[PDB]
Amino acid sequence: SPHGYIRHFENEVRDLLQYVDGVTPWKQAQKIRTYWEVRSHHPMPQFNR
Amino acid sequence: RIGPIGLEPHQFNVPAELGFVEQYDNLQYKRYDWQGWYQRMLDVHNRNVSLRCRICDLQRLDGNGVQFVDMQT
Amino acid sequence: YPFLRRPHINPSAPYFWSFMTAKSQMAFLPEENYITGDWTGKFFVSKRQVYTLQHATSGAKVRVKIFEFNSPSRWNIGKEMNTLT
Amino acid sequence: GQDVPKRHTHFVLESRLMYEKSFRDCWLHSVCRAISQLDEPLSKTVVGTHQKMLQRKVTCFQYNQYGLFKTPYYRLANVDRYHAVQGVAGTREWVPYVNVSYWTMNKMVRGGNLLVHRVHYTGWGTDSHLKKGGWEHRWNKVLQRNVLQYSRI
Amino acid sequence: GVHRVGYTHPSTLPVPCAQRWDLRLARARIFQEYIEEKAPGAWQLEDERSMSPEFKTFTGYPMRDMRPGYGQNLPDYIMKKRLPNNTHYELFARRDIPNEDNAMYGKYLYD
Amino acid sequence: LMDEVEDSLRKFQTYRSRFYEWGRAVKQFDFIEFRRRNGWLYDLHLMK
Amino acid sequence: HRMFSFALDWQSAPVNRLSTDTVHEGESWDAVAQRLGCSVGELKDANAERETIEAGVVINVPVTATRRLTSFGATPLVLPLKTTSAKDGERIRTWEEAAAILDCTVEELQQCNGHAALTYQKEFDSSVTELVAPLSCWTSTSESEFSPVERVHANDTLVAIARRLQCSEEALRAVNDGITDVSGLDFVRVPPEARRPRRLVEPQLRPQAATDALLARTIAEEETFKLKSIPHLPQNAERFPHEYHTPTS
Amino acid sequence: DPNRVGLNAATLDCRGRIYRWLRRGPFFQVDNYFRRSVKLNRDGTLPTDFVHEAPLMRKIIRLAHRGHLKAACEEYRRVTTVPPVEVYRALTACCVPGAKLADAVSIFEDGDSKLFYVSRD
Repeated sequence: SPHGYIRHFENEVRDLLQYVDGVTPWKQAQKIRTYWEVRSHHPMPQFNR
Repeated sequence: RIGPIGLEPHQFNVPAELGFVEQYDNLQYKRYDWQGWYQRMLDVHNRNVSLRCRICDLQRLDGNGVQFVDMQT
Repeated sequence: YPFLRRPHINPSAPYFWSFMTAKSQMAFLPEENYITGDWTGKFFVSKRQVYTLQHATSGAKVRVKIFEFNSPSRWNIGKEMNTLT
Repeated sequence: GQDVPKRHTHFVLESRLMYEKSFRDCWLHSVCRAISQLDEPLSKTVVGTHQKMLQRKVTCFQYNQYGLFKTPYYRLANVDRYHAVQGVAGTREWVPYVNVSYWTMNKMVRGGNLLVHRVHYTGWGTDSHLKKGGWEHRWNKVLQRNVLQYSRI
Repeated sequence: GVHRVGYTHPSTLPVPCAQRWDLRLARARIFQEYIEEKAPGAWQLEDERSMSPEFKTFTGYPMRDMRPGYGQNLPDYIMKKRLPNNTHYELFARRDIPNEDNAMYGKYLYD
Repeated sequence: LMDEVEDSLRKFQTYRSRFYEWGRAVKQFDFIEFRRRNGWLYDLHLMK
Repeated sequence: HRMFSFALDWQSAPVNRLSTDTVHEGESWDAVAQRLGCSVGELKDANAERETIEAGVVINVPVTATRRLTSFGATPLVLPLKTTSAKDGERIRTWEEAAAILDCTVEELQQCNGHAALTYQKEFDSSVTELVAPLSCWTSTSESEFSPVERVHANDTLVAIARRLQCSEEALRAVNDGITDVSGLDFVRVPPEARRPRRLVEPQLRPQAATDALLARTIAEEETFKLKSIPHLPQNAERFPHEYHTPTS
Repeated sequence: DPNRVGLNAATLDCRGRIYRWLRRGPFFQVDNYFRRSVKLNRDGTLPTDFVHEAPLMRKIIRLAHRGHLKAACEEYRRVTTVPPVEVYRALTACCVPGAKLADAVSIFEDGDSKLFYVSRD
């Protein structure tokens, strides 16, 4: 069993990514949007800081 | 000195040191229902193994007659 | 008391998207802006849900712990419920 | 008596269960956050649309976990086990080694249960690193003993 | 000033020799070293409180990185952080009990 | 000789997996209860 | 060497090198040892059971052979579905039928071919023309493993490239048309009798089909929904330098 | 029995169950999940015959017969059930032509005392 940092977990990251791609459909993952995709509906989305 | 010994010309013998820590409790965590996870904590906290080798020990001849570690190596 | 470790945690024009909001726009919306699993209905939503287009478009019920948002507009889109109150 | 009322025992046991849920969920939550919030490509093999689809899928997996422990450790790390007085970590109302409040530490000093040595209240004790640089230098010395003395492999 | 980082293949040199960048790539292959692309060349700041021998808190390793805002949201900080598995928190979770006798046995079993 | 060697091995040998479980209070109190119930069968001083 | 390239790009050390090989049609004891880069007497000592070799027999590679092959070579094995060489004489309409042909399980063909399994059931709807084999059924050849060409330095002679590839000088000129001066060439062909060749890719590097087996549902639903691009930054993001800061800069 | 594959877990309700959870050994989850799972049957045969883990054994034997020791070792890490004796035979026979004695001894000792003596063949 690996211990400590996440760089020592090689097989566990692979099994987690394979399981996440296995159980999750794509028609659910389409609905999650980023912040600018929501902010694009604002009348003034963009300005300099 | 424990360890395997290679007689084939593609097997070099490196005399190396191994440092490790043994720790067992004898005062409070010697025995009770906590003793298992405390001993596991002492073992996983002492999981370090230090493998040391002098480069001068690597500058020997291989099974093929050539030196194992030269200057550029 | 240590720095910014209080357990119990404003209008600004040039710092609108950068004050009490996420640092990057690449990141996704938080967990309260989506339905996790099988729900019987929540009495109120959390304060960290981002007001989206569908909040002002559909407008079924907006209950924030109380607060009733019955005035939909597009100037709230893209911002969490903290600065809207 | 007897030791402490049972509501405080329930509170300390809920704090221990929160610690156990942190040990359960921290690796999974950290891997999900580090995949989902990365803009650089993950590998040569997975690039472009595959990386964005994988990030959206791991974000959908991360949001679907009801009860995932994402709470930081310092929010409820001031729970006392013997008495119900709530202290603040970072101030003098809490001691870190025996993990009790100032009141409980004074009662266990006056009771004689601990083996503690009294030193002058305006000095730095006996630790040469503590007399040298203070709390930050002993902090860095504990860091140097724990991590930085090992050549990583 | 502003320049582009160069690379010369050993087949192009009049005397071939192993470069330092492919040696870095071999070291990253061996030890699984993450190579950050967006690391700027201008920001090479040493922790001079610890690195300098004429300071009071002198420890030969840089104890803190000179980066304002090295927070939890950055994934490279998440990758190189120590996980709290079998740290002192595990001892606190399994030891700090309001009665120690409920940690050495079950009370029904002892009675 | 194999009987004597297995006798001395079960007297002085343990593995790592048993060393994580050999100090549980259940086994210690079962040892105490087994000494209390039938210690007239296994004791150097109770034969007398 | 990106972030999460420690799990998805690289294998653990060491790399598996094949210690078994199969003798081809016209191969002899001097021809297998030339292909494996070993001596002839060293090849016979590892195969002291067999006095002679026939075609298609399993030989044991000696462990000090310098032309050993890695598992799952970089050339994918393709299988046409409309081939009439099966028992029915028409296109394959069964996952177990293609698994019996490719000598694999049903599940290895589903993770490798997700677009054939998710779109159409186990029929098969002939819009799919062919399918790729899973990684466990691939084979590695000595021409695809080692590179068929060698770079030329600025100060190369014919003796230098011969000593570098551990071949003879006349073996190099035979493949390269007897050319002596190598100044006007940026590449030279390597003879197959060169004992020290250059591999094509890194052997510790993972093949892309092994990672695409982890991404079986990624590639399956990508061809169905016809997703070609997802934007990460908006159309006017480069006009505002301080507004858009991803957590990598 | 492909339908009844699965294990139910607890909820840690009362205070004594919390105290038992804080007094558990270093291997309590994996030990109880392993012993609540596959075990020696009533007539004495192995619990090898598993429906859901059947093609993984075929893949392991197919990869250990073609000389791919590392891939067979990698998909040996993914096993949940007790693997058959043919897995150990194919793995050790893959260890023979490379003279890899330590890998073969580890392959034998993995199933020797831990997995109901399946490699004692």
